Amino acid sequence: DVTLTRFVMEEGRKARGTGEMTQLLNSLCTAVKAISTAVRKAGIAHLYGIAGSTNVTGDQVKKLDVLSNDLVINVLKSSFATCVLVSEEDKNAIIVEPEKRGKYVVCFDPLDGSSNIDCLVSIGTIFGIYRKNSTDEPSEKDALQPGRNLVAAGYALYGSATMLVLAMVNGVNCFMLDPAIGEFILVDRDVKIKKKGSIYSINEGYAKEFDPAITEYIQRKKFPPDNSAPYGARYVGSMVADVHRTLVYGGIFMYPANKKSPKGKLRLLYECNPMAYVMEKAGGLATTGKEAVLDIVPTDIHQRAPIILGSPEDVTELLEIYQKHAAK
Amino acid sequence: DVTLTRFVMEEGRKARGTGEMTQLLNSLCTAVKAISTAVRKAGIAHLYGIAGSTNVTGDQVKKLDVLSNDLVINVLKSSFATCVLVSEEDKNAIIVEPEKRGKYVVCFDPLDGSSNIDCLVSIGTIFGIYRKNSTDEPSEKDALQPGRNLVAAGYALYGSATMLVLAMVNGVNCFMLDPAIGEFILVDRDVKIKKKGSIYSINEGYAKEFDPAITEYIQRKKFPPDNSAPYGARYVGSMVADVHRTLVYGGIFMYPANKKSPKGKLRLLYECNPMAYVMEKAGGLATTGKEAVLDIVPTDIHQRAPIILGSPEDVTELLEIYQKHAAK
Amino acid sequence: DVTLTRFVMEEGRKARGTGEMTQLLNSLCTAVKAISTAVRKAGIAHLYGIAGSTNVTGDQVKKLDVLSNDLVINVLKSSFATCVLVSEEDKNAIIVEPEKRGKYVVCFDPLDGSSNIDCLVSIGTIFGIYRKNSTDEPSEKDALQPGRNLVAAGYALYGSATMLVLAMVNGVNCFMLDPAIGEFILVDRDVKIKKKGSIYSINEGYAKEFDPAITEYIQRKKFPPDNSAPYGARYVGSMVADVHRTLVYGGIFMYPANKKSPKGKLRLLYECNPMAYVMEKAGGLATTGKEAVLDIVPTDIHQRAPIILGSPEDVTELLEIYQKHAAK
Amino acid sequence: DVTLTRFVMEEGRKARGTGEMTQLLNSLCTAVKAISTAVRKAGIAHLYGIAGSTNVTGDQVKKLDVLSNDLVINVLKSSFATCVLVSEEDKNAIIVEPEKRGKYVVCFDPLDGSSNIDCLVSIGTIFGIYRKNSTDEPSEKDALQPGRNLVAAGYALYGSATMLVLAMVNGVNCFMLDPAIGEFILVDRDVKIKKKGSIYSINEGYAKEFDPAITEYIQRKKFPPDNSAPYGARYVGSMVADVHRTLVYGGIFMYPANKKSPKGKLRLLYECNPMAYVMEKAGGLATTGKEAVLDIVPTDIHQRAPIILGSPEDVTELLEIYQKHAAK
Ligand SMILES: Nc1ncnc2c1ncn2[C@@H]1O[C@H](COP(=O)(O)O)[C@@H](O)[C@H]1O
Ligand SMILES: Nc1ncnc2c1ncn2[C@@H]1O[C@H](COP(=O)(O)O)[C@@H](O)[C@H]1O
Ligand SMILES: Nc1ncnc2c1ncn2[C@@H]1O[C@H](COP(=O)(O)O)[C@@H](O)[C@H]1O
Ligand SMILES: Nc1ncnc2c1ncn2[C@@H]1O[C@H](COP(=O)(O)O)[C@@H](O)[C@H]1O
Ligand SMILES: O=P(O)(O)OC[C@H]1O[C@](O)(CO)[C@@H](O)[C@@H]1O
Ligand SMILES: O=P(O)(O)OC[C@H]1O[C@](O)(CO)[C@@H](O)[C@@H]1O
Ligand SMILES: O=P(O)(O)OC[C@H]1O[C@](O)(CO)[C@@H](O)[C@@H]1O
Ligand SMILES: O=P(O)(O)OC[C@H]1O[C@](O)(CO)[C@@H](O)[C@@H]1O
Ligand SMILES: [Zn+2]
Ligand SMILES: [Zn+2]
Ligand SMILES: [Zn+2]
Ligand SMILES: [Zn+2]
Ligand SMILES: [Zn+2]
Ligand SMILES: [Zn+2]
Ligand SMILES: [Zn+2]
Ligand SMILES: [Zn+2]
Ligand SMILES: [Zn+2]
Ligand SMILES: [Zn+2]
Ligand SMILES: [Zn+2]
Ligand SMILES: [Zn+2]
Repeated sequence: DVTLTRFVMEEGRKARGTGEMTQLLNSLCTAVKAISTAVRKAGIAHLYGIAGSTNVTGDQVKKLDVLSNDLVINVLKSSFATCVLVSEEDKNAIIVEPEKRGKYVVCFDPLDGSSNIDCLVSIGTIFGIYRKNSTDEPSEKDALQPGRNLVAAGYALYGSATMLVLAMVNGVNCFMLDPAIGEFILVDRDVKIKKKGSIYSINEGYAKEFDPAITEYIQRKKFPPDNSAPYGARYVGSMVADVHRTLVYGGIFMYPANKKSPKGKLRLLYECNPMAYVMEKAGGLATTGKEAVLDIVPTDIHQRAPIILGSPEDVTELLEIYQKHAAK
Repeated sequence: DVTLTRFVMEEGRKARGTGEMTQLLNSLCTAVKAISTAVRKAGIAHLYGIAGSTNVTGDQVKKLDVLSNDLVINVLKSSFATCVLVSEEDKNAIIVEPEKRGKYVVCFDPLDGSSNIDCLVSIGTIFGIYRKNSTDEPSEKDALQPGRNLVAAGYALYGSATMLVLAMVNGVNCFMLDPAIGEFILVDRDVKIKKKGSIYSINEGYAKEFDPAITEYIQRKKFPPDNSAPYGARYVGSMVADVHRTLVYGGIFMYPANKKSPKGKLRLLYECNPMAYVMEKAGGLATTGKEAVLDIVPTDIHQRAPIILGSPEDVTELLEIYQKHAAK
Repeated sequence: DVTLTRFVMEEGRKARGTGEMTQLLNSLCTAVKAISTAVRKAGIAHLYGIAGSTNVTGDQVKKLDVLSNDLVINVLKSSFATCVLVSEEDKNAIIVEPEKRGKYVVCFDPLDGSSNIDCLVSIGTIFGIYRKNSTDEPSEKDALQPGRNLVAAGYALYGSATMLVLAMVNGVNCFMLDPAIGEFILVDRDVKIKKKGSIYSINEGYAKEFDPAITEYIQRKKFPPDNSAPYGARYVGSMVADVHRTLVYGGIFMYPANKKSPKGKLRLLYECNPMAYVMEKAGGLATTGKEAVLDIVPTDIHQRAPIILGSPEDVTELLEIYQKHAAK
Repeated sequence: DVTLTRFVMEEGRKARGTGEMTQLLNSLCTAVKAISTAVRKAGIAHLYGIAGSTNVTGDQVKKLDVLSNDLVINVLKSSFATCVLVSEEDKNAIIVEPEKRGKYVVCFDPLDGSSNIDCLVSIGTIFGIYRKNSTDEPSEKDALQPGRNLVAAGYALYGSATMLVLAMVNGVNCFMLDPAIGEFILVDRDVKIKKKGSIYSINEGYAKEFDPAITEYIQRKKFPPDNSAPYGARYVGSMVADVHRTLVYGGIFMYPANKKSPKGKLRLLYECNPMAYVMEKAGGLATTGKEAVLDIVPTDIHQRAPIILGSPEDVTELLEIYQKHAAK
């Protein structure tokens, strides 16, 4: 019975804000609804396929990537609440014109789960919001803040149903989109991740390339030393989907470094940080295996980072393995 | 520009049918649309959670399972085209009253992907249609036909978009649901699976319980003897989603036997057979590792069977491993 | 619980049809849903405004007129059930190519209520279906049959809700469109108009031009000789809306001849005949004031005719006035 | 490209408001969307019919009336921006609990056009917002302010498309609901009514009861003294629909007093005032024929008032007739 629109406004009136943060969130909600509608009928609109370009990270751009990116950018520019935007689909940070400038910096992944688009598997949108720290003219440097500085982070999941998960200092909340009235409804308040799960999520196709710690951990999940039942495996292939399941079911999600991705594949600014923030606000952990994801100070808007996140006891067990091998 | 309604009718007029098959298909389409709408807003309608009962196979029944099951059953009974119905949610076969009896037997899985319902991961509906073979009164025995006898089989996938995949003697076709007008639109005609893929799909959590063949194959996917790049791994956890990806991307999907499921987990009548039929009509293969899934003559409407399906070259490679170990 | 798709098919299986009539009806339903979706968001799609052309009758063509006309024509041509099409938006009858020819002739008004489009008042689509009578090549002459020869007639009403009213030899039935699942649901079966109503519908702006009979009748509705309460007046301005209200509430609808429209304004083939058929099948009457609308043999596909329709007692009272003045 | 959500917020940030007005408007938008969705499928949900009660004005309450009333009331109470609510469906004013109290007073007509519900003709929702004037505890007296004191007024029209018309000191704006994304989009900015129209809207069924002025005016519309073409007549029967057409097409709408309704039928607080405000902000006029509607100080929350509104030249002509007869 509580809509996201009311939630965000009521939360804004309590925080006594000028109103641009609230409007920033309202804009994202609108963009998310537009993206969801397009996604639920993409094939019919001939939105499946490549766009004909390659982004900095090296991924092949898809048509839905372009549409989603365009929607987010346009809605954020007219929110009059942003000054710098960093997108997975743009080589450089986008500087909003003075006229439409706000004090918020937004890092986003317009469409996450590229490889799953054509097979209709869950995909989504990820975002992280920062407050401008510098006093000088807005630049790409303003998006180079550690995740711990986020004011808000979350993601839209276009799965069997569309969910918008929003995390802020107060905690994590889940809102489901009701397609009939175009409103996100609060369905899970102050979400807390289970202390320990029974599912591990990772692409084992890179087994020959995993470091000794990941290798040992996976072996432990399949052949438990305490003779307990093995963990079940799940790997949707879309970070947003695997992470959301990790949040509501508990367990662990991993994307460590490998031969082709020496520093991990996932991007720090718009993939790792937003999810690390959601995880920590839900009582979970997010580490590269050597340091907290949210403490990393980025030097490249598109830098990558290995990431392990989920239930605290599971992530801690893996961390202990990394520590053990480091003292070896 | 071609709707499923037109497709099915035009296909029926060419086959010169009395019209009950066409109506049977029309009924399924309506049920699928109703299920999709409910699925896209399940959380809001409080449809997440257990129903309070356990089916024959031993699974814990969910609320969406009940809703979907009720929809399919009711729509099939009023289609005046069925005489015997076998559902994953019903202990025994359902015998349609004489008044509403038709000559078709339908085996279905109202909602596949139970464990993925609550985390919003893709789920779906699977069905297989047989023509009554006996001459005596319709009974559970009429659903105990080998998959090779299917007249039609397919599934609805409630993923980022809703897709209805239908297979018949003429081939496999994919129709996407356009939520705005409530019509499934043909988006992929006469689908053919790739001869060889680059993705393997299986729950490796059961590694300690896999037979030597599966174990050897997975090792080969991670450490290719020809030194080629390893296969990527994907396991959504919902048979319908993993199978659909296998169909459009190619590769292999596996659910072999393990300690808890000595004869595999997936059910022959409404999970394995429908997908095996779709796969073979698309030029793919479906085997237990020892025999063709579609050739198995069932003796229990709820019997399980191990299943390996997908691209012919991939499935064949695994089969060769099974043959090698059998002659060992 | 009964969908139009099931209704039409079940009705087709009982009539033992080749299937093209059923498919013809299925095609119209699809076109109606597409038109309804466009109508509910026309302003946003910039569909309000003129197209830049004038039809034979002299009306200024609108953009929605073009869209609706295009949808109906395209869906009817691919139904493989029509041979001649007459549209209010086309100067001449449309002859379907031999390849896609069927034996049905369809006269339709793609979008009725032109003057009400921009103010968001109810509009709709009207249609009448005939069976080809001639043996020679299909031509415009095949649409020149009296309304009494109709096999099916009806209209889609895009009002507060979208309704599809279908009339055939068996009677009149009303189906409401459920936007969520894109299915028309039977809500009013075997509709019968009240014997006498309490509402008269006519544009009194043409008062100076009305014939003595209409003038006397209206005076009687405002100043009842039996001292009963006067009839209420209602004139939406869209024939489909005024006629539908007349059907479900009873009463009378009138569009007599006037100075600018000596033979009435409404068109016989796709406005008057379809509604006259619906009215008579519902137990109502439809007259020009001098003869039954359905008995008129047209000589022009776009000829006009005065029309009075609705509850039998009300229409009869007006007819008696016409008879009285004719014997004067 | 401009959503109502953005419009209202951007308008609120410019007016430097605490945020409850913005939230009040956001709440109404949500209620309007919920009502629209229900309306577009009312028949299917069995929402047509009487509720079993009669309101103070004497109207027979319908089911949709109850649903709409419940939605508006509940959404307004949780907006934390209202203190007194006056509904056409409630005998007395509703006093919001201290906990959820705001400083705004809202008078509304949850569902206008009762007699048109069952025939699917356009219906809507009307509202007027006042700022609490008193300093003492909120009571019914706080809603007894003249229309000139309104801070905001408007209506939702559930016609061929759903439109939300909002009027405030800055002017009148029209937003169309896009059912796909559940957002109202600005389609008509700073609307201004034509100085003179060519349509008169009134129920002429009450002709025997009209005062001499109305009678003379109508005669003038049918038999123009300047020999110009007569005005066309339109009377949908739902105030919201007739008024909206008057706004966008120009012309005049009239509901004068008659035998059964000596002081007019329409209610001052939630029918006449909101529309009079919209009209005047659009450059139109609204009079009882003897005084400006917005200047009337109400003494009963459900009092009625005769109303004449629309294009200034048309309303003025009628006013001159009233003046002429008063000096007679
Ligand atoms: N809707 C909201 N929900 C939560 N926190 C908010 C909201 N609006 C403002 N805030 C907080 O107040 C600060 C200032 O808001 P603003 O003046 O809109 O930039 C933000 O950076 C947030 O920390
Ligand atoms: N719509 C259809 N699409 C494909 N095959 C059909 C269709 N309708 C009928 N058939 C074929 O014709 C047979 C007889 O149809 P029926 O008389 O409806 O039971 C079916 O068992 C199918 O093999
Ligand atoms: N779905 C249907 N509903 C009602 N009457 C039908 C239907 N299908 C066929 N008919 C009747 O049967 C005749 C022949 O149908 P067809 O062979 O499809 O042209 C039609 O002209 C109708 O009179
Ligand atoms: N969203 C808005 N649009 C227009 N005027 C507004 C808005 N919000 C506030 N106002 C104006 O500012 C006043 C105070 O707003 P509030 O503090 O929210 O009660 C209102 O009574 C309006 O006159
Ligand atoms: O195919 P891989 O290497 O497992 O990559 C999967 C990852 O790729 C991404 O699409 C990013 O490119 C993530 O959403 C997902 O976690
Ligand atoms: O958790 P597991 O053992 O991998 O089971 C997954 C399988 O379970 C099912 O939900 C059937 O119960 C399938 O849809 C899916 O393939
Ligand atoms: O404005 P008038 O002359 O009353 O015409 C109204 C008629 O015009 C039409 O739009 C046909 O042109 C009908 O739908 C409607 O009954
Ligand atoms: O049937 P009548 O007397 O013309 O009343 C119509 C009026 O009734 C109302 O429904 C109010 O009861 C208005 O919406 C409309 O203007
Ligand atoms: Zn990418
Ligand atoms: Zn991504
Ligand atoms: Zn991306
Ligand atoms: Zn199950
Ligand atoms: Zn299943
Ligand atoms: Zn199931
Ligand atoms: Zn026209
Ligand atoms: Zn027309
Ligand atoms: Zn027309
Ligand atoms: Zn009322
Ligand atoms: Zn009203
Ligand atoms: Zn009302």
